[PDB]
Amino acid sequence: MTTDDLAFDQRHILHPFTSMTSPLPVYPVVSAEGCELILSDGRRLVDGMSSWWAAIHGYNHPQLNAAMKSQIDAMSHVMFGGITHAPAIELCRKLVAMTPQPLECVFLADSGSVAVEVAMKMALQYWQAKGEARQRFLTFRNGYHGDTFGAMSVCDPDNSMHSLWKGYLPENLFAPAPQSRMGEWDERDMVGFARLMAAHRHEIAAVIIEPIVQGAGGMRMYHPEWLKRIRKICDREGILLIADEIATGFGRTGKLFACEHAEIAPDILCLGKALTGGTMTLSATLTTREVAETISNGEAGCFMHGPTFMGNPLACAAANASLAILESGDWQQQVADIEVQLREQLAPARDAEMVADVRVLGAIGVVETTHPVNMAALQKFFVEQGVWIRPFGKLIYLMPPYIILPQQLQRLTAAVNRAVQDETFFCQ
Amino acid sequence: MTTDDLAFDQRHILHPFTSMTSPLPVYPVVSAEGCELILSDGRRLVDGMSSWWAAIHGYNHPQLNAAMKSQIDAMSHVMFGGITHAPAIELCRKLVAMTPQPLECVFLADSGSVAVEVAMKMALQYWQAKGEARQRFLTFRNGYHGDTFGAMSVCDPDNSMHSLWKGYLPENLFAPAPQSRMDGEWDERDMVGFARLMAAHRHEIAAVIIEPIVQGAGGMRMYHPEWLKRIRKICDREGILLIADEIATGFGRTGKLFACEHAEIAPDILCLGKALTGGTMTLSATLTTREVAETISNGEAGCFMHGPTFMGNPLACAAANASLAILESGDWQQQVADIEVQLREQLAPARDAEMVADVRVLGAIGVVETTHPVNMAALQKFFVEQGVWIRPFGKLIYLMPPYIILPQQLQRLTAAVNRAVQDETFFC
Ligand code: NA
Ligand code: NA
Repeated sequence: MTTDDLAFDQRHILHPFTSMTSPLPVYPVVSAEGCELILSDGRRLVDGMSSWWAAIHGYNHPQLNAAMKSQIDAMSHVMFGGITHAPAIELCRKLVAMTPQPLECVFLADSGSVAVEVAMKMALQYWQAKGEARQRFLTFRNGYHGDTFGAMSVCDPDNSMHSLWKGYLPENLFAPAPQSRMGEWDERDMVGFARLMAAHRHEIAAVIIEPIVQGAGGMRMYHPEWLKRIRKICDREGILLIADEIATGFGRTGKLFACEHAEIAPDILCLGKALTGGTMTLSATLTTREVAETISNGEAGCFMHGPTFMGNPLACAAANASLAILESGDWQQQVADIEVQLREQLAPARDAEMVADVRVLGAIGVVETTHPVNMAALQKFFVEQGVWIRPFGKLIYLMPPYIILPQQLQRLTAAVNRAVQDETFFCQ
Repeated sequence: MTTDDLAFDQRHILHPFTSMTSPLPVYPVVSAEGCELILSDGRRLVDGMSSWWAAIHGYNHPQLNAAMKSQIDAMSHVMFGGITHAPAIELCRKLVAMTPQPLECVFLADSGSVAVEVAMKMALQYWQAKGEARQRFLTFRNGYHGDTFGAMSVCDPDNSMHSLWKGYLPENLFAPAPQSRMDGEWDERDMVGFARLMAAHRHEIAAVIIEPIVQGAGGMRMYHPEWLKRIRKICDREGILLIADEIATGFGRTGKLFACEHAEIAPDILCLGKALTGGTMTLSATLTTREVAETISNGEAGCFMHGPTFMGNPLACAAANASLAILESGDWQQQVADIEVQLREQLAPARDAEMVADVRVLGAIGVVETTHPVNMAALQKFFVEQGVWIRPFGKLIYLMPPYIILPQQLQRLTAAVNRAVQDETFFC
């Protein structure tokens, strides 16, 4: 990559949630291997982010690579309308088997946001078929479910800046963010959620939440008793429960799916990110026979959705290989050890002036700061320390690949602790 | 693939817009090469569909394969937050250069529907930044723009069954479907409906969104280019943004590189997908102007508020680059022109068949509209038996073959279509 390549990127290529008028520096990556990213200048960075949850097995994984190349040799893509193929069948077999018993019907899609849209549409079509006027969703404040319009309608109105779209987005119900920490249960935490359910139980199509960990909305970690109760309340009212595990799925919190922390099963489950081992985009929405059949027996005679690249053989083959790595069970002890090391190594941030809170769960470590980070200065600092850590707002957090070496994880935690010692890298 | 595999697929795997209770047969594909799909059982089928537009270069293309394998060796994926890479830069360079001059800022995404959502959000954020209360979209009937909530809100209300979501979807403006034909003559009576809507709703319209020249999923309609000229001028005069959805028409399918070229106009926002990667895997792009991109970044949010996890996916970008490189030869023009002449000549006899209502051809798109709905299971079996993969829908039996299709292969397709419509056997 030439300097001119970088200049073109700056003036012509949009990046996630960042200004085109006041763009901040981006770092050119040429390749990646193991748990490291390699910059154009040759510098190697220990990846602390897993490219946002997904790369649970790191980069250039020989098994993932071989499975992808082998599927390319057969066919990278063929349409799924009137056609099926081995990669999709193998993936759906695994997904059905590894999730709770009732979840046995799979709708594959391309991205997390679309998977949520699918889940929401399932809930709406389900009630339409039953002849019930139910079009509201009940969710938690500080939640995040994606950027398409349906998903946006259940995201935190504040974090997701709903004022920008006031009048376009449907108005859903937002219960207070769960207070009880992943800590002791306080029954008073339920008063808000209960109030909403009482006033709106008749019109709620589904409850949608991120189980245990609220990611993009604040990297919050709450008590599993919340899920147990929500499941009981939904059962009681006949309301569908949608669990968005696009971030928590596939071992990240210490259990295969975060719903396990409460031994609960949702009616609808959304999966993405780590599904393919972070090699390429793919998502899945699973639901029950009751939901799937009810929908097909309604007026449309089917579930009204079908993306062009649905069931993409290549992505399915990548996901199959990624799931096969997890089948060994090694991730269990890898995450447990990462959790101990995160707890042990981030503890000192509790003595730092710029820190508001420290919390760890599984292979997730979060240092919340008192002031917003200076994105440009702090990103450069991390790069200079030989690590790739991507902060945002008042959060400096780590979600490393499960295969990360202890000395690599240590470089990450040391960098985090050094960043929070004084006001140098803060505000802007 | 065993019969047990096929049973599992039927019981547990949803497919595009089809029942989970009364599913029709799906054919197992094991591989694909050139212009052929290879069924598990060994039968080879000439592909007439390009897996829904996308596979313009066919299957197992050497250049696409090589580019994909090479990228896997470097990195299949890395996050785009704070990072850039060669595949993304090379792809965006190509997209900026090949599209009209004003289109110089690129937002990469995962799927066509997401690209449309991005375009819609760009329009909404644009006006919000300018302090204008514009939230409505003006579109045309028989339009199709994707399956997510925003996209659905601009799809034809009859075809997409908007009654399922009445009360959830925002209510947009729908001008009559364009009547003047691409083969035929311009009738100024065509404009009254659109003019009436614009005059009455000008001040609240954020953007006009249309599929240029060909309305795909909404009826495989082919309308006169004067429409686009007129719309562009009206938008220019009223200060309204024009979104061209070229997710199906892009990259040469209608005889020109982009269908907008037929009217020699450029939109403010351009959506691309399907054939972008040569139909190897999912990827999309939304291009806009500097005026739009900068205005949004100068507003409240300080940026365009979108950023999918797999944004800029290196692997998909490498595939798209290889696909565009093939198109750079200019060869597609002659290929598409030849396909067009053969389609016109060989579908012509179908105009005399009792079961045919209309025959229309444009570029590498050949359509035979019938008087009655086709019998999906029976007609699909017929086509497979003739050694062709043609996927009909409703009253439409259409062809959109890979540009590399041989004349003999194309003849098998047209022969099969003509035979399918000579009597009512495969109808109702
Ligand atoms: Na299951
Ligand atoms: Na351009």
